[PDB]
Amino acid sequence: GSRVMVIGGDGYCGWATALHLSKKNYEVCIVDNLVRRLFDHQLGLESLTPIASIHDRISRWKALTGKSIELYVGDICDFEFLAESFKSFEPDSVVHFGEQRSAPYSMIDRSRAVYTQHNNVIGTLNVLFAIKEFGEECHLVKLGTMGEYGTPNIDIEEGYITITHNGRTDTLPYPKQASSFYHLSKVHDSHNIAFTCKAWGIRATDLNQGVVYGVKTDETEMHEELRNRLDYDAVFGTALNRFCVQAAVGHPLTVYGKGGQTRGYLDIRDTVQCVEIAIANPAKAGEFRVFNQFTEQFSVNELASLVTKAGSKLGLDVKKMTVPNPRVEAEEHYYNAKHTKLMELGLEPHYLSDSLLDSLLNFAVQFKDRVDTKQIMPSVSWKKIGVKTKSM
Amino acid sequence: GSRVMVIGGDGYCGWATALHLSKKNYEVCIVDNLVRRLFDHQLGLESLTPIASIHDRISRWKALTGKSIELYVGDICDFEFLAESFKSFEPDSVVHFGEQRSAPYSMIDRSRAVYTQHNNVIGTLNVLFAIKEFGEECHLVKLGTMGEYGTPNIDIEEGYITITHNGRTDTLPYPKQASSFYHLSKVHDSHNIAFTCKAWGIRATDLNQGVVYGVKTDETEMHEELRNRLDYDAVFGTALNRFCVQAAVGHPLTVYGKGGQTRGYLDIRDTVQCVEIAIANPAKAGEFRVFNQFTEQFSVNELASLVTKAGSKLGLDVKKMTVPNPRVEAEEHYYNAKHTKLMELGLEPHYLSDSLLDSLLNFAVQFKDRVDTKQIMPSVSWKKIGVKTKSM
Ligand SMILES: NC(=O)c1ccc[n+]([C@@H]2O[C@H](COP(=O)([O-])OP(=O)(O)OC[C@H]3O[C@@H](n4cnc5c(N)ncnc54)[C@H](O)[C@@H]3O)[C@@H](O)[C@H]2O)c1
Ligand SMILES: NC(=O)c1ccc[n+]([C@@H]2O[C@H](COP(=O)([O-])OP(=O)(O)OC[C@H]3O[C@@H](n4cnc5c(N)ncnc54)[C@H](O)[C@@H]3O)[C@@H](O)[C@H]2O)c1
Ligand SMILES: O=c1ccn([C@@H]2O[C@H](COP(=O)(O)OP(=O)(O)O[C@H]3O[C@H](CO)[C@@H](O)[C@H](O)[C@H]3O)[C@@H](O)[C@H]2O)c(=O)[nH]1
Ligand SMILES: O=c1ccn([C@@H]2O[C@H](COP(=O)(O)OP(=O)(O)O[C@H]3O[C@H](CO)[C@@H](O)[C@H](O)[C@H]3O)[C@@H](O)[C@H]2O)c(=O)[nH]1
Repeated sequence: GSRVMVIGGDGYCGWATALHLSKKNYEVCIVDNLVRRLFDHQLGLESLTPIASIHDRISRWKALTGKSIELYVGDICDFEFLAESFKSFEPDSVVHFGEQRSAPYSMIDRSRAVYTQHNNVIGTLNVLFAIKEFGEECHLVKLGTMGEYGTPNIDIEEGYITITHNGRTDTLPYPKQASSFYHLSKVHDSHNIAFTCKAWGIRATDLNQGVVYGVKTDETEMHEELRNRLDYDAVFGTALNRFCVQAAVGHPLTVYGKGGQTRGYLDIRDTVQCVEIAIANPAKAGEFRVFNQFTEQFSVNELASLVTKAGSKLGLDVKKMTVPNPRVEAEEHYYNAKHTKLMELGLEPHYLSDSLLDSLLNFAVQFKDRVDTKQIMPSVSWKKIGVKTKSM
Repeated sequence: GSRVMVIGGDGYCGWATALHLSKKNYEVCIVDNLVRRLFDHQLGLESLTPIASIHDRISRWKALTGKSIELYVGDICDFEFLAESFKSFEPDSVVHFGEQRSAPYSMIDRSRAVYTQHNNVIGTLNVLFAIKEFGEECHLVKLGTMGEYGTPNIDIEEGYITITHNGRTDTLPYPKQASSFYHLSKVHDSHNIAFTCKAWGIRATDLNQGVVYGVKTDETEMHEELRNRLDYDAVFGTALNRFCVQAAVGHPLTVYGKGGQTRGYLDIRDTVQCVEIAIANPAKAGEFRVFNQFTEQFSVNELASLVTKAGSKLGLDVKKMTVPNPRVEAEEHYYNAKHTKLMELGLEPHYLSDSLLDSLLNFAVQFKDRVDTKQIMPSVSWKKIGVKTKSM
């Protein structure tokens, strides 16, 4: 074999997924413009883990396993490039990870908010048109986000909700309430994809994924050149990974505001398993499936406590600090999100464990010398965003 | 005064609104790149009514009344131009009509679908950033669309719905189900604006307007150079206006599919009244108001019957025809949309009448010689849309 095009395959979730699918005997290609690497240079950021070039990564996988992952380097907003890549590779499934995914990045200034929405929304439209024109039976596996739902006072469902209003009943798309220009772009993508499923018969699965944690997967650990990236800065780093690096270097854990912000989380090992399950059990023609892709819910305060306890077993004397919240969001809220569809399809989750935290903390300790502590604290305000292009 | 910037003020709703606000003693400017006129040239379309240039329109208003409407000609996706215009004029309210508004146009080909979403979504983001940066208390009056809601099996509310789910209650944004790339772009705009109201304290009113009919308003009838446009082609023309022109030239009324498609409608005289009411009674800081802006619901079959009856009084022997539907939409559906907010603020509606139809039909008869009958039938298919840029 089945052929899979992994858009955004040089990135954190995409690289792990591309190797996993190749190991599982799918024919794989990666489509990526490598702009994520340019943003690191522009903002003065760097991965905790040293990573190899995409060309060296692919060459190493071939040297170890004999399998060749094809590479197409270009911007999916350039339709000529996307169309040529689709016609060259002929995918049966497309996994779309190729978007600007950082909420803080989308809030840096007007230019970055506009870039986020243009890049994300137009790139996704181009993918839909390429599938329609060149391979209409191709299944689109799209990375959405649990952030599309916001934090309502009712249970969050997997994409749809059956409502009885004024004596009539209907099943409708779940109301969306995004809290950054990045999260909004995903809501726009999901609405666009749903329309094309109905109008054109597209088959698609929206994976509304929770926050991912971890750096190791079976394939990326096979050789140092296959190593994945691990972000810890305040722009691309996410909560748990950030807390583990902070603990390792002796920085107090950065709890934003009250710390009651609750979200779904999952191990990167489960990201790759879930994508494979969605590919192996495809949506039907005209169907827009929505899966809430996470394994456990945690508040920021709960994460801080877990990291503190794991850190104590390693002699790190972890401390916590309250950072005035750079974001506009609820710091105490109801949260009960449903997640059963992937489990019904066979997901065997790796729940957060003492073993995982010990391994991740030891990993951060091993590379603590590479950590730029100046990038730990957040400097991007949701309220103070302006129009001048900022230089960090 | 009070200062109002009318983005899209050379267009059908915008020109009528700009003159009305100027007559009502607001200081007005028009911001428009005139691209709508370019699309007419590119597609081979023309207004039923001959219209003057925007410069001659403004000069005539000044010659008649002594009032000067300021003009800024540029693309609001060019932030330097938008920012300079905002700083020059200093608006207290911004009315945003400046978007690609045709559903068929958005479905012509990939390039037009992408242009629609980029132009509309990025232009609106630029307006939000200009308000935040240069005049944070400025009230945004945005034209959304009744099409954002689609045709659910439950009553349609004015933007929000209170739901009880699994024993908890909350008031949430109403689920959106758009049916063209144009309608989707409005859903994206509404979600973006709602976020900025919460994050930045923006004051905004989304006017989800129904289909507009008519060509005359008090101000545009004061001199021939002030005349508004009246579209009848299958790309920019809308149902009632199209049926009146068809009746006048002897073309059978073009009912798409079964004809049970039901929508809200309103007279252009009410469009201008509603915008003025929203400006005179502004949203509060941080509030995202949503008004369903229409006065009556009609199915396409009902419109066809009304035009046939009015046409009989003028000796036109109106016929009807069933056209295989170019669109993907429900042709028989429940429809009960709420519309009380504008009435509570004082709206005095001009309900569809025998008098209005007689006047509109007589108007079409007066200019029947200008009608290009080759543009009456639809040639844009929702299902057959492709990637090659089409020449019409
Ligand atoms: N990291 C997480 O915690 C997390 C959690 C939930 C969902 N996801 C989702 O998974 C996806 C991937 O996230 P990630 O953390 O791997 O991001 P990443 O930034 O590491 O990877 C994205 C990749 O896409 C590429 N890309 C971006 N725009 C492109 C374009 N126009 N053309 C071609 N390539 C382009 C980038 O160069 C990069 O290699 C995103 O949709 C993200 O929202 C990630
Ligand atoms: N016509 C209707 O029946 C109807 C019904 C409901 C809602 N509306 C809404 O009202 C608004 C105006 O509709 P209309 O019928 O007057 O359209 P129109 O096409 O006659 O007017 C739009 C105007 O906006 C200008 N414009 C477009 N993109 C621009 C840009 N990037 N920069 C500057 N100017 C730009 C165009 O040149 C044009 O003069 C739209 O939001 C539309 O969806 C119209
Ligand atoms: O040091 C930190 C970092 C984050 N937070 C809070 O933790 C929550 C999660 O934030 P973060 O881990 O930064 O994730 P998101 O910004 O939600 O984004 C990530 O997780 C989303 C899951 O929906 C994906 O959509 C995005 O692409 C991905 O970047 C938020 O309430 C933050 O304010 C803290 O309190 N302290
Ligand atoms: O000759 C015709 C034209 C239209 N229709 C049907 O009538 C309905 C209304 O279509 P139309 O009048 O073309 O309006 P919309 O495409 O809905 O768009 C207009 O009205 C919307 C109101 O929401 C605005 O958002 C848009 O900007 C504006 O172009 C639809 O079901 C059409 O398929 C026919 O049956 N015959």
